[PDB]
Amino acid sequence: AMRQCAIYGKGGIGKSTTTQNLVAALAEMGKKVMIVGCDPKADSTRLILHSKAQNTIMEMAAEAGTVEDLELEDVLKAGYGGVKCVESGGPEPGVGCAGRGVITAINFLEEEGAYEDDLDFVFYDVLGDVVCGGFAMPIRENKAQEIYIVCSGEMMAMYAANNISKGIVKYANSGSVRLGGLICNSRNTDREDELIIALANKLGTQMIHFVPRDNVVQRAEIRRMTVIEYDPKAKQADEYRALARKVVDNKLLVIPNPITMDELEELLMEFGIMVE
Amino acid sequence: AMRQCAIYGKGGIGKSTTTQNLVAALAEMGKKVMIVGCDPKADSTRLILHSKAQNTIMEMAAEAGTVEDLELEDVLKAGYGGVKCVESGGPEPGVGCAGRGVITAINFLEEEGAYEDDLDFVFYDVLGDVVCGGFAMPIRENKAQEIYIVCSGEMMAMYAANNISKGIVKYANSGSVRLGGLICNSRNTDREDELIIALANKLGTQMIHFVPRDNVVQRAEIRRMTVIEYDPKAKQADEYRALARKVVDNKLLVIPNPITMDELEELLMEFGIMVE
Ligand SMILES: Nc1ncnc2c1ncn2[C@@H]1O[C@H](COP(=O)(O)OP(=O)(O)O)[C@@H](O)[C@H]1O
Ligand SMILES: Nc1ncnc2c1ncn2[C@@H]1O[C@H](COP(=O)(O)OP(=O)(O)O)[C@@H](O)[C@H]1O
Ligand SMILES: [Mg+2]
Ligand SMILES: [Mg+2]
Repeated sequence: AMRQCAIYGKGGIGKSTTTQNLVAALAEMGKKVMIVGCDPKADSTRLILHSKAQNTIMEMAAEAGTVEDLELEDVLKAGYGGVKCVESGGPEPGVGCAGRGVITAINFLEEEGAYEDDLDFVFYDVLGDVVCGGFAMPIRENKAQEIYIVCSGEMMAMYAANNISKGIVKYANSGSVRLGGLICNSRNTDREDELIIALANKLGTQMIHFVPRDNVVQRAEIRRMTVIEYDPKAKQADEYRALARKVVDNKLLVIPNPITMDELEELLMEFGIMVE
Repeated sequence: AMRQCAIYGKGGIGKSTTTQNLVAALAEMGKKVMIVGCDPKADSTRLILHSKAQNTIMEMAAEAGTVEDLELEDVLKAGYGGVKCVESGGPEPGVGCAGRGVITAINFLEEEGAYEDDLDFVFYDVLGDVVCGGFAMPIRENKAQEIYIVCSGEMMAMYAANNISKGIVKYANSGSVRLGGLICNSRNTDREDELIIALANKLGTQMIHFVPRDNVVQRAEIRRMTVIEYDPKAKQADEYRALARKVVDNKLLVIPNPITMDELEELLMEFGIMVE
């Protein structure tokens, strides 16, 4: 068995930092993991690979001729802890559908046998500001059974979590895509943990971990590493280890209950976020 | 003549707050303005209308039968300062292309004569996290000649500005869509103004205004108003008046020079943003 997990959330919320650090912690534990980057920014694997980024399947297929001319062994790259990494890529801005590369990439990985029995986890790192095209494909086509949404007390981030939840509900009649939890990536605001707990309860899920804001992240990323590798003794490293443990142990996978904008605004008002 | 302007930027960066306040300031000056919401969040006009939000063209067309059964006089709503407001709407998450409603809305407004000679400005408030489908249509189809990108010292916000700039370049062979400036919506970080000035210079544009972070925004929005209407004497009101004046006076409209990720990272390093 392997658990197929997707990390969604609005742009800049911390998807790639959280995913790569969570996955590093999983590898530290002895799990075999593959990360599939599904965001056109295409830097979802650089902290595992110690790299600027990673050349994308779309780029490599164009240089090879067709995606069929690509070999999996040429595409997947292994970094920290043996974690395997691939990037989908996507068309340039203003050219065709921004998510088109996700479809190409996931189909290529499936056809070429990338989902080997020995894997314990696959994590897709997916752009979540729109839920359509290739960005909806992991949900629509039943590729990621466990969705974890990174958010924060920011209204836009909670709105994005609600939108992603609506996409999960839309496809609940087939497949088995479920909401696994919210991950609060802290903005250092008061009662933010309570706010995301309350949001999760309304959606029917849980807040699986509160990730503190910690500058060690920036120092590790300047050096192209996860915090796990950069400073295994850092407090923030233990935070990512706690998140990884709870993901491993998680058994709550639900069809969520999306909320109204009135309910979102009520949450914000309640927890005094809108704080000096 | 009327100037057609579009405000782009990543989600949550301040597009709708900046646009509605800038437009309120323009109306305060005696300009006639229409705001066209091109973001599925569909709350781009609520501060002008004193409202929860506004029912969208997609919603209204569905209740009427077809978009042809809609009357412009039933769709456009006027609020503060006589500013006219409309929302595109869009499909629900996981259903079809998130930008499809923008195309329907802009074509409807054009066909039904919404662009009356008496208008001085039209502002489109456009989702900018992907540059495709209906979200690219104001650039691709030459609807907004002046693009202003709201950003901040956040790497994701500068990345979005660069992506939008690439879309402008892609369509520069026809039409007249140009980059008019960057608007820095402050995150209260050190040297942020200098950083966005430097980014603008690299792109070939300017930073037309630095908008401070000010809690008066939240207090005005709780009451469904712009700061301009809520507290005309607020310092932040004068900030939006300064932004509006500079937009009125702006004559620099360029085909931008998108930069590499290396250059973006260099900017971040230079201005010590990555600050305690
Ligand atoms: N917990 C954290 N503490 C400090 N900085 C963080 C944290 N999480 C994310 N960041 C920073 O926020 C920025 C965006 O995070 P990233 O994971 O790239 O977002 P996304 O992938 O959702 O667009 C990065 O500069 C990263 O260093
Ligand atoms: N200059 C500012 N000072 C204080 N709060 C701001 C400022 N600009 C935006 N905000 C707040 O940031 C949030 C997002 O702004 P909004 O304009 O809705 O973003 P977008 O339309 O780009 O998604 C809102 O809660 C708004 O009150
Ligand atoms: Mg990312
Ligand atoms: Mg908005």
